[PDB]
Amino acid sequence: AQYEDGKQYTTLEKPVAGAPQVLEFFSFFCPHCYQFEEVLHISDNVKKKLPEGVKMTKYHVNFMGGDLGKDLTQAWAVAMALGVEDKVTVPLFEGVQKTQTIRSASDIRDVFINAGIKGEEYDAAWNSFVVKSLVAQQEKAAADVQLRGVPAMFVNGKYQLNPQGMDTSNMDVFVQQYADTVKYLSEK
Repeated sequence: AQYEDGKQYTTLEKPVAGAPQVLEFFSFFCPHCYQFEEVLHISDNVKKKLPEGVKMTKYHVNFMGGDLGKDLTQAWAVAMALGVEDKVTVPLFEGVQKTQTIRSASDIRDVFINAGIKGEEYDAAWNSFVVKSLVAQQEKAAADVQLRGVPAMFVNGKYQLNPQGMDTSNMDVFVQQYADTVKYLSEK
């Protein structure tokens, strides 16, 4: 066929029940994740092609960057709780990978302050049980699918995107193939 298990996607031999429809995993330490977000704009182009009624979820992972990696998962939980993903994603990637000015939890915090979230509000969120369970969710979703690498995308808790099986000569064409595959899997 045109879409083949083992070529643009793989099937999970152990499917995850009740999983989010479209589930993306990343790390602010992850070089391809930086590309996916800032250069390719994957999450965005996927969204623009998903059918109506399909929600998109994106989670941070702990297994890169040791202690700071975990802080970043907690900070991403804060971002999700406050609804400010679209304001901190770029400065966090650049702070970790471009300028390398993020070296501690306090530097992560500075990014939110500079994006205009109030200190009082950030610290309250950071320390909240709602953020605690949002961290738990991120961890559980990664745990449910054996996650050892990022970027990664899962559809319907049963299919996993396989970008290695796609032409990268042209970045625009790569992205559309990626997005179209997600749509196909979505409709499966």
